[PDB]
Amino acid sequence: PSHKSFRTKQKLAKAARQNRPIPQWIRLRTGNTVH
Amino acid sequence: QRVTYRRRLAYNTRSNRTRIIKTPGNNIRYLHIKKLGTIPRCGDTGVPLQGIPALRPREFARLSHNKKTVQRAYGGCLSANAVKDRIVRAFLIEEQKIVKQKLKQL
Amino acid sequence: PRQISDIKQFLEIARRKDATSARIKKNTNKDVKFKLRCSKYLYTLVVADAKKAEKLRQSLPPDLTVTEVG
Amino acid sequence: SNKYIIDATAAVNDKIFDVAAFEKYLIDRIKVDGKTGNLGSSVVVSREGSSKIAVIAHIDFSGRYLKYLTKKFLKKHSLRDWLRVVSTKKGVYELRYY
RNA sequence: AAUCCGGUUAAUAUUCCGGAACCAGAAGGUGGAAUCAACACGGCAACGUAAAUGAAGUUGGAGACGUCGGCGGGAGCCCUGGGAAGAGUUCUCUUUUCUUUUUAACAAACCACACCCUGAAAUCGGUUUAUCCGGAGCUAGGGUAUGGUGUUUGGAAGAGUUCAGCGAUGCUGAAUCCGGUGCGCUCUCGACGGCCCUUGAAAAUCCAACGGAAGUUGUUUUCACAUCUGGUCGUACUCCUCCAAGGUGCCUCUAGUUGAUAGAACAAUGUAGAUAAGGGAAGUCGGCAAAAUGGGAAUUCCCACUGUCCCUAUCUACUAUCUA
Repeated sequence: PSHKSFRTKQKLAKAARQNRPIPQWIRLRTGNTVH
Repeated sequence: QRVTYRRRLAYNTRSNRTRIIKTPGNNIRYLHIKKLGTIPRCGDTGVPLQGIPALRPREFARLSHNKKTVQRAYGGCLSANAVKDRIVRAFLIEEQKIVKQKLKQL
Repeated sequence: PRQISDIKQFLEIARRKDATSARIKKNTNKDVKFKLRCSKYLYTLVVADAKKAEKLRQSLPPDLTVTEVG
Repeated sequence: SNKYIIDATAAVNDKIFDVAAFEKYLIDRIKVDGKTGNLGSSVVVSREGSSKIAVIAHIDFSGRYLKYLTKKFLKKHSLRDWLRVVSTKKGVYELRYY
């Protein structure tokens, strides 16, 4: 909805930003994983 | 043209009261008008009093004293007839008591 | 907005330190609308006599910022 | 009373229409009360000079009529592409090219 | 308690920009008002006004109250006469065809149901669309208040729109008008009349009254004006409920789509919809479905009707088929 608590805005933003491509240089430092 | 409500308070109710006006830009607009004021009512009889503007409760503070009361005993609280009835009844009761006390003392 | 018909009063309001700017409007009916901007109200004076408008114009204090047709 | 003037300076310069033509056509098409030549005293079409079409009327006479009537001969000669009628002023109508 | 208009974005607006307001609280100041006759005067009255102290204690009002019907008022929309502008149509006819023609919040002055005064009434008067009230004081006359509204402005043309041009998007012209209206639709207000019975929430909040504590320098002032401030959170976008044009179940304007995997062929099949000579329920357990209009008389009979049947035939779309 619209009348959303501010914690929800942080909660929604973090959940969405988890779906983000893992950087190329990240792989170059041995190993980094998903999920 | 079909017009939408300015607010987002869906399910229009008693509070949602609007007026259609034409703007200088040639647009029909909803203007929300607050409910009309209520004139004070007499305590004894209940008829609205005479000489008091019919405005909102919060608004009444802005008025001056003379604009909220009438220059008479119980002015702004009781009607003129109610005041007359109150005065004559009080005097007759007092006289009825004074004769009753006179009868008992003799 | 307040419409003022008393010219002297318009002068006194102008002399008041609250007044910031004044506007002169030339209408098609040859009226001059002296719109004086104050803190709370925009005081307008419509003068029908043309020479009255000019004699009004420099009687305004020089510190006040008068402006041409808006 | 009220006056209507149709400019014709451009027509005279470009020979699109001569003054005698506006004379003849306004006479035989002024449907004053539905009849041509019924102008009488109330309406007087007195064009002055070889550039003007002037009408003095004692009753209402919509300038929209004169535009419609001026469009008559304009279409007949088929110069509507090169010539149209506009309003310079209240009751004043003139002829524009491209 | 209190906000409107115009403009602005690729995407946000009653939030932003421009302009114009409003509310609430806060202090002093300025000016005005009242008093050693202690807290104002006027009017028969309803009540009026720039002000005109009010402790404790005691009350009253607003908030705050069902439903239905008709009438009246206003606004917007719809209808329409002209005026103007442009675009049409036009051999001729057609003063004609189509489209547009704006004023916000807010602030000013003025503009009509309850009550008062004179009055004493039936020969009953006044009066609703709907007979309601009147010695518990009618009609009539003069007032008081409530102003639903309307008038004139301000705001405000400087804005917006539409036409013409001339030259970063600027500049310059004009017009943006006068009506009429109706059981019209939408919304709201006033005045009634019923039905109630179920005689129709609460609180915050604001106001007033009774009450009379206290009190030359002062005291008060709910009067006018200036000055300041207004946090926190929601706001993008998607969709039980809102807005809902005209004309005669159809058509159209505004607006929105042209997407739903496509193409080619049209045999047989199936579905659907039709027409059919002569007969007319002979079909089947049977007038099931169609056409008739279904009808009449006691499930039956009579009459009518028809592809149900003899006996099927033809057409159409889709299906079905093949292709990507």
